[PDB]
Amino acid sequence: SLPDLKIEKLDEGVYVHTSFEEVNGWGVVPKHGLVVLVNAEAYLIDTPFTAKDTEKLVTWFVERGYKIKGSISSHFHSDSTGGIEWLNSRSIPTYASELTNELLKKDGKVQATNSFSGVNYWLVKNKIEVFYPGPGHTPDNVVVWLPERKILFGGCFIKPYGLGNLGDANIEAWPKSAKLLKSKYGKAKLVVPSHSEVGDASLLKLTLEQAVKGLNESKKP
Ligand SMILES: [Zn+2]
Ligand SMILES: [Zn+2]
Repeated sequence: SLPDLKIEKLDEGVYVHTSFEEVNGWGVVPKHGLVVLVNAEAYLIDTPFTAKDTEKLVTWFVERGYKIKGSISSHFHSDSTGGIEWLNSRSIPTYASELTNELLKKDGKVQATNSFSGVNYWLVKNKIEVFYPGPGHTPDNVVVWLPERKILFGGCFIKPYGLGNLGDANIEAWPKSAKLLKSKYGKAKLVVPSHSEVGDASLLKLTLEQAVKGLNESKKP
């Protein structure tokens, strides 16, 4: 019996949703995403794991008078995408990069209904930006930047104390990608990782340090 979905205000117009999965060897691990409010419209930044929690999340906001306009998933793993099918069934627009949609299909999963490509993509002009730093945690990982509040949702790319699951990682590229991200978002006020506490821009430096070490470990026997 997993802990309940949490929904907590992070800043004006920005909520963190936390859902939970059992990870063998690690206990119950939180997954953080966002909900971003633009006027009367809400956007899910990552879905919870399940259709059920995705519904709870949508219903919490719709009951309060917001209209769910879209979700964007930061990478293909289930902790970002598990609710896509349910959203698609409710005709709620779902977004992922072209590469994320490829890796969803390869993994045997339901795709987002809308895709995009390129280093920079506006989900909502001047409000919600998607940036591709390069491969790291996965080949497709993107981050989401909220310019007005200087909030960066780093997803499973931001890994200040350890890299986590390396199964789908590109460890050769992660340090370059992390250097690029650090160079680009140094004025972030809040940096939101998937699997640890909210911090500030220092999480970009710590992620780079972890990526560098990870690549070194990979070259041992
Ligand atoms: Zn992942
Ligand atoms: Zn993850």
